[PDB]
Amino acid sequence: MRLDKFLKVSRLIKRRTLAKEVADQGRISINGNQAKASSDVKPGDELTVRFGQKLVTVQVNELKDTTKKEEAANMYTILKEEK
Amino acid sequence: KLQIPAGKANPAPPVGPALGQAGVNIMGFCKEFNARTADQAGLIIPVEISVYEDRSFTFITKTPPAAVLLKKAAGIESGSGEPNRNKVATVKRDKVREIAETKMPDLNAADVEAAMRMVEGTARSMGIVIE
Amino acid sequence: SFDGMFTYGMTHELNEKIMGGRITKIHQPYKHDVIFHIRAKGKNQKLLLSAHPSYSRVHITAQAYENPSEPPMFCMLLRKHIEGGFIEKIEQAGLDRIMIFHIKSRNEIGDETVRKLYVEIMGRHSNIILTDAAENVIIDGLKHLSPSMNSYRTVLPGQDYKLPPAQDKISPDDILRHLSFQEGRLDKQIVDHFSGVSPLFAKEAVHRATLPKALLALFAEVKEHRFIPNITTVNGKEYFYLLELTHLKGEARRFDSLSELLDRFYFGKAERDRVKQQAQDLERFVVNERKKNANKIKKLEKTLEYSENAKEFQLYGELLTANLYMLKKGDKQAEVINYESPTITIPLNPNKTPSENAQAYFTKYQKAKNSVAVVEEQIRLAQEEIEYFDQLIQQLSSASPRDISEIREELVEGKYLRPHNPVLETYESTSGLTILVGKNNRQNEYLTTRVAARDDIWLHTKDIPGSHVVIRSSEPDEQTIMEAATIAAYFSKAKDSSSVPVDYTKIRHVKKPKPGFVTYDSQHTVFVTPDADTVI
RNA sequence: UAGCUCAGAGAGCGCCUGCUUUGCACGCAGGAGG
RNA sequence: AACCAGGAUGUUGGCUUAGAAGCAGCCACCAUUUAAAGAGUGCGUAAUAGCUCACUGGUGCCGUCGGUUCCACAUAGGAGAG
Repeated sequence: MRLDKFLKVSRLIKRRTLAKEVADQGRISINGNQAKASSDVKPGDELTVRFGQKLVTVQVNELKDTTKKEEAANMYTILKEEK
Repeated sequence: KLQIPAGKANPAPPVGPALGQAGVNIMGFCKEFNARTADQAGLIIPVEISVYEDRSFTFITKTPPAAVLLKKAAGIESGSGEPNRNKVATVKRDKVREIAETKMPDLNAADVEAAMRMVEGTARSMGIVIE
Repeated sequence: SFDGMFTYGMTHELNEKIMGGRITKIHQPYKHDVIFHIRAKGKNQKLLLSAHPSYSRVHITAQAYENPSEPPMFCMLLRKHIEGGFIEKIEQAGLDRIMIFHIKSRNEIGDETVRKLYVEIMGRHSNIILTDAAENVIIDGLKHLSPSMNSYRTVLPGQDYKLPPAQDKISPDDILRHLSFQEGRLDKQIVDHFSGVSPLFAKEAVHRATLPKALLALFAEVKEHRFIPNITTVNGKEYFYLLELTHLKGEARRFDSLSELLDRFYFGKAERDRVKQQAQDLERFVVNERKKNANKIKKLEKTLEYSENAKEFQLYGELLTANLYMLKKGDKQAEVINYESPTITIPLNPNKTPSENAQAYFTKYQKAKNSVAVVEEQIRLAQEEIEYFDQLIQQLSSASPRDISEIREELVEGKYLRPHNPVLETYESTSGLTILVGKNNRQNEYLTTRVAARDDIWLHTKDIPGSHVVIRSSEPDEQTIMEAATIAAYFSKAKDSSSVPVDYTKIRHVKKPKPGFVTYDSQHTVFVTPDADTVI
């Protein structure tokens, strides 16, 4: 699955278009490398995300194409927040 | 030869064209019909008229139509639009017998009961029924 | 409504009943609302935690609202971790709309363990979050919050818990030292100074009019538990507090406990809100169609003003007919005396014979007359819908929710919308009679046609919109005749009216004449006016 | 295939309108669910 | 069959209609004087008049940028204008 689609179904972003935008601004890295909106993402990958000043690092735990709302938070885990 | 209400014959719509095509002065004649007729205008009167070539207008008032005498005695506004798919009013034979006596000078029946039978035939035309 | 001062009140009155309480059963009857059954003081009773955005509260509650068929996802964790658990403490957490429950529990081998449950009552984003008291990890929350919202806090399972930001508002003379003489809207400045308080409390405080005594009275009265549990009605809107209300113009009612206040305020809220939404959504629809029908007559009436005067083509046809013996083929005009004696120069067709000219006016007359009769019957149909929707909007404005629940069926049956014994609602009447009525048209029609014979006396308003009402088959005393008018005026073409007459008739008339138009004969009317709830 | 995109009859979502509005685009209910 | 003569009376049946009088439509379809004659067979009229006949006698995609005329049978070359 793509990064933008993963951020959307995991409910890290509300609108898929903004998930695409944030990745296309280069505000996302996978496994330390900068990542494009199309980037493949799998469980056991590291994501770093620049939400304004808040540099959040998360790891993916699961993959899905659809979910119930609470179950979306089950998809991934944080590991650090910085700013 | 016309049918017009008793009194108020002077308005042009019924009589005016018929006198017109004969060349007769309406307001010369209709004052005399309004003189000879004194019953209420709820009664239509048939009037016979003729002109000489000299335009001597001449006339005779006849007895009212038997269908109008029936209407008055039946107490109805107008006859049945579909007799034998409706009826409108009932009357005593004594009134029909007076109508026969009234219409007799304007009829070809020799006997009162033949005239009553004519008048009830007129009643059958219009949904009036008989006791 | 629910406030930091109210939060303090709850934190104490719950600890009067829930100290050392065993949590015997947890269930989630509604999306954002969770029930704990708790055994404490030897008694088995219910605590409601709610993070519904409008109605969020913490609330010990009498009503067994429902218990779910589902075991939903947050509820199951609270059943796993704090059902069978022991409530140690309840705390106000800085007083501004947060409560903490410290709770004892055991692990799957019987080691002793301690959990913090945080209920945040922060309005549109209230939330309920469970946490380990030693590690500070969120186990889960009733709402998650993904860090892309970029708020000070993240709410995710397994992450460390945190309290919301303090506003730099001081914990409760010093306000007179902050306050500015150029500030109106003073409740804004009071809420900006003090923690634990919200605009209705600050607005009633301002309406006490300097005000230091007012604020020092309030904060002491609250700390001392001196308050009254109170509900109020302010025309349509209704509010509640643990307070006397200083200068609010409304009605008032009081109780022994905050539990009964929160019960009596919220128990009807879901239905009152659901109905007022759908009932206004029906009102909006009927207004569009009633406007469209009134605009259809406004169209047709000014359109009919361009019809010819059919009487003139009639009169010309007659005039030519009567003159016809004099006229000649193809003169351009006929000078004709009207049958008062004016002369009309009637224009002729130059090729038609004078007979055909007479027939031509009778044909134009027949077109004109036909067209006017056709547009009048369009107007008749639109008038039926205008009148029917005037009556319907009278009813809809004055109907109970239960009677609105009849009205929609008639309009789906009326095809305007898309998809059993009772009819009347009834109340006491003079000479000790019982009087029936119905606010829904089909129910009123089914009541007036069948509650009584033909020979009985039955009633309505004399205005062109009403509700139909009667005592059953009655011929009751002149006291009943004088009382019926007050029920009719509680449901007439206008509310609160000063002189709008009542009408009463023998039920041999009041038969059927759209729905619910009745034929009037055998009838009387008396002048009358609107009245208090004593009209029951 | 619910207004929409998809899963099998139920998940997610948008719009519009109401409600709620001491807290940093955080909700809720209705248009309605085939 | 032809031909001569009669072919009527209440009545213009009721209604409907501007008119609707046997003959635009609907409903009825009686009765009288009779040798016989329909509350009328087709023409005729604006409605009537008028001629007649039964009859009688004779001879991508969703939405107001956002959101994944009368008639079954149709033709003045003269008011004038030609």
